[PDB]
Amino acid sequence: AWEMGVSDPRKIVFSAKIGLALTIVALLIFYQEPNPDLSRYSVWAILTVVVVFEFTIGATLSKGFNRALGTLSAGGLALGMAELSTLFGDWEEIFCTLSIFCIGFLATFMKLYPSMKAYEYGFRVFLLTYCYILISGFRTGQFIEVAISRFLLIALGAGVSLGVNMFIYPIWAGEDLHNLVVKNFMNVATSLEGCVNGYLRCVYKGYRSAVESTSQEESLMSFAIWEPPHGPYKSFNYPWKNYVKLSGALKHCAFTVMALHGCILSEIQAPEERRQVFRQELQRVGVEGAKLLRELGEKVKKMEKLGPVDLLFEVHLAAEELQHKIDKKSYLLVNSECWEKTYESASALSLATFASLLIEFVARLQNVVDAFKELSQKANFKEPE
Amino acid sequence: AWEMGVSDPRKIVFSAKIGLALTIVALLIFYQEPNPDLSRYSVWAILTVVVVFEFTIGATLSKGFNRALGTLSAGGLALGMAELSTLFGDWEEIFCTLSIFCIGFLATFMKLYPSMKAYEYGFRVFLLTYCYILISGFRTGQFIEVAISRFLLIALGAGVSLGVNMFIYPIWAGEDLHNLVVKNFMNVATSLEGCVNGYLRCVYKGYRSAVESTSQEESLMSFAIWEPPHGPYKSFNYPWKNYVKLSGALKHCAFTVMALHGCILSEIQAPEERRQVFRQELQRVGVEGAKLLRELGEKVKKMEKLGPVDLLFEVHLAAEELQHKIDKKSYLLVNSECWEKTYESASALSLATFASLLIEFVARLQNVVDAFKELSQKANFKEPE
Ligand SMILES: CCCCCCCCCCCCCCCCCC(=O)OC[C@H](COP(=O)(O)O)OC(=O)CCCCCCCCCCCCCCCCC
Ligand SMILES: CCCCCCCCCCCCCCCCCC(=O)OC[C@H](COP(=O)(O)O)OC(=O)CCCCCCCCCCCCCCCCC
Repeated sequence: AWEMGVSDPRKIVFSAKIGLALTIVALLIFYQEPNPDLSRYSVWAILTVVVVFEFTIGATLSKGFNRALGTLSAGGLALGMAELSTLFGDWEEIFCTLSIFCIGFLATFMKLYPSMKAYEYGFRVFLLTYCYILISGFRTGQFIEVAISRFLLIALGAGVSLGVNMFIYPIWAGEDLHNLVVKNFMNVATSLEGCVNGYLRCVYKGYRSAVESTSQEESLMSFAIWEPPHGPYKSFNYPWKNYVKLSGALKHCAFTVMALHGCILSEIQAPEERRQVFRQELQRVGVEGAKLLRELGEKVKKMEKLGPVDLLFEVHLAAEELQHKIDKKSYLLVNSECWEKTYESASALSLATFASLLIEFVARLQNVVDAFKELSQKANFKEPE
Repeated sequence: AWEMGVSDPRKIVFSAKIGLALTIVALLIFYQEPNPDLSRYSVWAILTVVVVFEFTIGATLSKGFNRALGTLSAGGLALGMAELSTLFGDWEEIFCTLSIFCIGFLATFMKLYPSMKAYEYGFRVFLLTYCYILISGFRTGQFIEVAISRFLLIALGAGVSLGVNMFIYPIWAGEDLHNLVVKNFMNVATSLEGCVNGYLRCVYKGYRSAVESTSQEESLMSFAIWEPPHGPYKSFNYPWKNYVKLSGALKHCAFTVMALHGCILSEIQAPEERRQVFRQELQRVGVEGAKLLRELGEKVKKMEKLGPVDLLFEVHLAAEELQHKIDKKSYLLVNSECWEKTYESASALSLATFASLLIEFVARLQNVVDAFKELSQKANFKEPE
């Protein structure tokens, strides 16, 4: 509660913005000139604020659009069917009650398609609008006055919501993706260092977050394409997809780290005294990889191009040194006596897996640099100082 | 569309059941004795069917419970505050418009807690009920008639929804979890066989589904605890958690399978001519593991206890034979000349990783059998024939 508000102050301004919009609409409802029709249909404006106010501007824009589509299509269809119902003079209510079944069936069958799982809020508004207009106009045969009035109030509630959301400390969806990429770049480095230290001792959250947030990075990219130019990102078409490409290149590397963490939990493990022979090349490889990942993160955050010096030189030097050390001492990995128990053979052969995995991680590091260069070229990044 | 309906007929009965419930409520609204108050508040019953009809009975019960709690708490609070408002005779509307701000702030701050992410439908109904009751009773000063009437029509809509859902081909939430476990047991076997065949050639969906559905298996377990006894699962407290325990034991193996798939995508690979020397042992291990996983799946599906014969004898024997074959030919994994290029050394050392991973998979297979025995003991499984 209070501890969470003090930890993050971005969650105490959104609630007060919603309270302010609600108080404004309420003041306009209480302090208005009395009239017969408004009196009974005036609560339709304070209930739209509670249904259209979202955390970011892009979603607010993207979802309000779908809801409006659902509403206008349902209203037009309902009005057309209500007009057509007259022809069957003898059985008006039979046809009207036979149209609800066919529309509920079609609207429930079209929302179970696997590609429409994220759009159920647009099918619910369609069913609600269709039913309400048919069941609310049967008495007094008024179908063009029960919609034109009840739509202006919804428009006014959505206008107040959008104005308050957009002009009082806006929160943007491209600034949560630019930040998420930088956070993942540091989590992967922390996980790698923790894994190498845990293995050499006499790690989970980082790679789990960097391997499981692809959907967050696709929703934020589907919300950031609706927002107008602002701040440092001033261009009509911003290359938002290159951030997803860089994130995918980093997750491909993070799989190796997940496998190195799995190696620590394996039932079959190697004698520590044998691990302490290669104790000096794994920590150097880890330190160099973590430093490289943190330098890439820092460059991405400050939006600067890569300088001339090749950042992969020291890591490749440390990996070649690892390879040489493994080559000199390969007599500890196998047993030449049997050349032509099994638990001790597997325990011995378990160290080579860890070394080969570290080596593969290094061999993969290059794709992330290539993706970063592509991103820094598509978007005009500042020249390094 | 039609192809999906023909593929799965369970989605064509749910739609017709929602059409039947909607048509029943519509007929009961069209054909009733006219009265002043009902005429304007009678559409409140056809709109509850569209908001309370869910795929399973369990969820239907859980979500309706949480929605009723939100509605009743919001209504009681609104009525109490409306009563208290009188004291401030001079400024009634000021106090009423100043309570909306506070309630909106608290209801928006309590829904942003990380533990309440799955309950936003219960906070939206609370805010809507409070606002509607406060703003719809200011005129005429009627606060005990705007709720008692508008609640019996919601009770009638929910009663019709529950009767039609529960008595016309019900869909239960424990029969989708019992089926999901059996499907995962076969996907893991298919993935293992595909990976072992792909490596020796001159795999993804299975383990991805078996490693990413923990949330589906926890929501289905949070919906199955509300359902009454029925069919084969007849007991007051069914051991639904032992299915999740078995699923976790299988996912622990599926991690190793993911690592064996990762080995195929590695940049550094071994000459095929060297792999061909060990093909037979790897294929025997794969065949035996897949047969064991399919026998466990088949036993789980038919609810039968494990027989006397030990299922792991063959796999352990194929693994000891693998170990012996690796021991006889370890001179192909390293290079004794350098005892005291790096790409060829790494390519050579990459085969031992694959062999050690297969061995670890086998070493882990035991925990799944232990979990299965525990599950078959907690629930009364039939004696094997
Ligand atoms: C008993 C045990 C079971 C418990 C059951 C729990 C029940 C929980 C459910 C609670 C109530 C369920 C619904 C009740 C029936 C619905 C009718 C009702 O509540 O009356 C309210 C309301 C009152 O109508 P009146 O009293 O007849 O005047 O009727 C409505 O349904 C209209 C509400 C409209 C406000 C919704 C916001 C509009 C959305 C449009 C979005 C379009 C996009 C925005 C614009 C885009 C840019 C242009
Ligand atoms: C102490 C005792 C305590 C008693 C506790 C019970 C208290 C009394 C219970 C009643 C109080 C509950 C009040 C609110 C209940 C929550 C439900 C709610 O408020 O709303 C639900 C709901 C709105 O919120 P939603 O559920 O989120 O969608 O109501 C609706 O169905 C409205 C949906 C909007 C569409 C309706 C059709 C209007 C279309 C008009 C515009 C059409 C334009 C067409 C253009 C044609 C030309 C092209």
